[PDB]
Amino acid sequence: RTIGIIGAPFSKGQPRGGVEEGPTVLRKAGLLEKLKEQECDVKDYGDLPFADIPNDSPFQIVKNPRSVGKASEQLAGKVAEVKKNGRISLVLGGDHSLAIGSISGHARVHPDLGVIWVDAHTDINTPLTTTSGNLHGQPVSFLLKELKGKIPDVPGFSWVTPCISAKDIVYIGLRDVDPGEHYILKTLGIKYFSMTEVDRLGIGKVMEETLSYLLGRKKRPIHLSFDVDGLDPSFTPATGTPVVGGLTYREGLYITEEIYKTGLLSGLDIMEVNPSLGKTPEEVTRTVNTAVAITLACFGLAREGNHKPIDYL
Amino acid sequence: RTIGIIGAPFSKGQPRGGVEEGPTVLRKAGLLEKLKEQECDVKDYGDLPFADIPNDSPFQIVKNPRSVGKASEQLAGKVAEVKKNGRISLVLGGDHSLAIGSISGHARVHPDLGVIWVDAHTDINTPLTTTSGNLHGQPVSFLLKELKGKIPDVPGFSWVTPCISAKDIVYIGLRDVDPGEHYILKTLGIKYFSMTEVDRLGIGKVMEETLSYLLGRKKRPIHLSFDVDGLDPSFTPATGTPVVGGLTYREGLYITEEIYKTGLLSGLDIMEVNPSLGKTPEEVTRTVNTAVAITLACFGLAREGNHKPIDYL
Amino acid sequence: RTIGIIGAPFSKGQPRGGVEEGPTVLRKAGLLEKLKEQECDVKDYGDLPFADIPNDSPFQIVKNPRSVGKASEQLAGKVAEVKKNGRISLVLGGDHSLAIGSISGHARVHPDLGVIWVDAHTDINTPLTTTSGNLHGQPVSFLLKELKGKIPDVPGFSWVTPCISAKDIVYIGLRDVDPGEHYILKTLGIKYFSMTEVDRLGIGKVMEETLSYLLGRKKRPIHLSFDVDGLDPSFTPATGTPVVGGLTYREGLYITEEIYKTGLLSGLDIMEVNPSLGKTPEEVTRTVNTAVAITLACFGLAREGNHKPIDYL
Ligand SMILES: [Mn+2]
Ligand SMILES: [Mn+2]
Ligand SMILES: [Mn+2]
Ligand SMILES: [Mn+2]
Ligand SMILES: [Mn+2]
Ligand SMILES: [Mn+2]
Repeated sequence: RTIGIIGAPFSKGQPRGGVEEGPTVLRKAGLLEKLKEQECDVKDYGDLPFADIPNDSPFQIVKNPRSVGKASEQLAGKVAEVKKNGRISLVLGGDHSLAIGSISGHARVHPDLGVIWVDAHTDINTPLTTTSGNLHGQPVSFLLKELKGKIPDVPGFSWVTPCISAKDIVYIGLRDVDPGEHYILKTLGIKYFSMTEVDRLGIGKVMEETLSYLLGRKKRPIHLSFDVDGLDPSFTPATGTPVVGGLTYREGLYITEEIYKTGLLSGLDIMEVNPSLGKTPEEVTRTVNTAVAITLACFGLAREGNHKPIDYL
Repeated sequence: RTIGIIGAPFSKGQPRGGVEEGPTVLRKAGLLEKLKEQECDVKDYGDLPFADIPNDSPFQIVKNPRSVGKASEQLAGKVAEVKKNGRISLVLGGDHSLAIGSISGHARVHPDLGVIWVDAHTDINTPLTTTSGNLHGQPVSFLLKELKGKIPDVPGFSWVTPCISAKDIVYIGLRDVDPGEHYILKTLGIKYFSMTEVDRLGIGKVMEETLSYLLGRKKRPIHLSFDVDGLDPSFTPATGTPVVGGLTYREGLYITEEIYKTGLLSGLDIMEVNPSLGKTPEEVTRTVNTAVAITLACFGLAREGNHKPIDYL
Repeated sequence: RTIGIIGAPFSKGQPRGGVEEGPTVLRKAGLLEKLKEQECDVKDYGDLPFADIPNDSPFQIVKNPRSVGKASEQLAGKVAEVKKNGRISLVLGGDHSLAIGSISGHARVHPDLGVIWVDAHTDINTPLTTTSGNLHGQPVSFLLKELKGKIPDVPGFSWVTPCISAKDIVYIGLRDVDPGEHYILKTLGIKYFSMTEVDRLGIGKVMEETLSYLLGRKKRPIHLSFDVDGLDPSFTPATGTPVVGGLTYREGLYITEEIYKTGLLSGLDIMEVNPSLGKTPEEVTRTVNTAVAITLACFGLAREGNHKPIDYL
């Protein structure tokens, strides 16, 4: 498992601004140093310098469309080059809008990618169904093919090309879904495991089916888009859209340890960590701490232990 | 799902007095407004004016027997009229003693009702087995038929008529059961899932069996008597008899979402919420918040999402 | 279930010193009084007077080897006499080093004993693999037979005789295992259920397999070595080596209730409770409280209730 770290300090996908410090604070926790403490080749591509777009009025309801649209365009080319250097792209960003650029760039080199989206939300609103206008809640809407012809021409997204069908993706962790989003869900037949299915089936079976549904037919590259608000806020409090009744720390770790085990992880997003939203210095370290553990799990660290191919006795 | 809200500000089923404010504080959280935000017809029958009975000395050990007995008599007729108006009675009360009046009134119109009792306690003490004398811990004892001839003549309960057998009921959440209560349990063969069975089987299977045991033979109206102390106190702290090792928020939501799905919910009690018992303004809002979510789940709100029968695209 | 309480106020198995107060503070919680409130014969053998060994320099990296070694030798003879008086030895100690003396003494009278080790760690480091030198993280290494000839001659342990194979033991709760320890695990084929297997299988199945793997062939005496850091620190915070992502309070209770039910419990250790490590008086009572509940579960207290062989009606 060879990683390719990409800093994406972007926040215009939503209101609150501290999420652009994510790349920074995660790096201080020692992520790159801990990844190396393992069995991976870590190559830091730094923090993408996101240019400022002054003139960016809302498109109807959409907010900062040219800023978000250009930030993904920028990140898409980055994830593409990294995948071209044969590396698991790691997008440490701000808000989830960037997911558009990640899934896009990742797919350019791997059209047969599968997407597991751990989130408390489906983030599948269209520019025409969103009531918030916040784009970090619409990324999935720009990526799905069935939804082609439903997504209007929004300034800053003409470079977009829906790279995934409604079947190449599974949601895990849902607990705050809008009416229109739920309609798309059922209507497009998108496979998902909300907190209800997790409660009923157990995180064990949940992951069995998820990986079975994406890798059943054949094996394919996998993209994990992890929104920290997927886990219960008692675990990741410093995030913009917390919702109670979330995935436990343990469950969070189980999902990724299982993903790692497929040996099919290709792309990973760790999003929505916003330090300035912590009510205490501890809630910050706690949110960051859990973000880093989730990541290490993605690249090898196992709870039962780890050991090199040598004789320890 | 058509509801019939009934305010039952009663506290004499136990010592602590703030539980009579339950109806009030739940209403401020916006319950009636949120129920309407859904797919239900909400008709508020207000807060039952519970008359004061000055002369009500204890019956041996039983405390405030004429006060509790009359409060249930009063509520029974209320739940009966509502069920007669074809509505799911919602009893927002104080202590669990009132359950006597709810199960009674509910049954008058539906003798074939099934009872699911989510509680950390069995509340099945008799006036002769209770060591506390608190009636909010004896309600089940007055309702069971097998226990006919075991329950002495207590002032204020001559109007009582045991409306349910030991089989028409299932306990979920048990973790603090008295010796005598456990004897009745095993002796009368009452079906239950304590925190041990929940741990072993999973809340998924637990609900599968519970609904299977009550609806196996045939379908019948269902009465959910929900004591908030059923959930772990980290979720509903403002309550009189907290016991650690309880049902999670998630599990609490799973139970009701499943109950709603039967389309057989007929009666619902949300009990033991006592604001004055919160050690902080937050523990109050947290207990109320969770009480309201539990209720909405009972009438439709699903974690995977909700949407009207229309085309959202 | 007849118990034999043994106080083991020892802390030299690790750095922090407040763990030797464990015996004391657990006794104040009323353990002996609560055990009696049940169906057991409680005989207190008091707090072993652990003699002070001034001259005890480290052995290479091993720390306080003669102090730890002599404390186990002392406790081994104690657990042996108690088992000889036909009683379930209860070792309320400090650090986990003492486990060496408990498993040893216990086995002297029962060579066919089975060991269930609830811990966040495997505590199977050798004096040659440990990087901390702390012996409370090496106890298992002195007890296993396969590891005979791998454990150097350490001052204070010449009295040791490996009493268990790699198969007579099951680990439950693992989440912080060293490289060398993981090598021994896989290499010696030790059966274990880390937090990953618990997440995947459920504590129900976990206990099914554990007891099945130790009692499959035939029934045998069982030794439960319970390290409080096995449970999530939100449950047992006052302990020296906390690790997040642990066993819940509920799971902690399920493990022991199931163990009790085998009727095969013979030896029990309740370790690593360190009051002085609590950041608040509440974290102390919370850690102690949970330690006592875990113990009562081991001797009978059930969450569904308990009752004598009499007619309560
Ligand atoms: Mn998101
Ligand atoms: Mn989210
Ligand atoms: Mn109750
Ligand atoms: Mn209760
Ligand atoms: Mn240990
Ligand atoms: Mn440990």
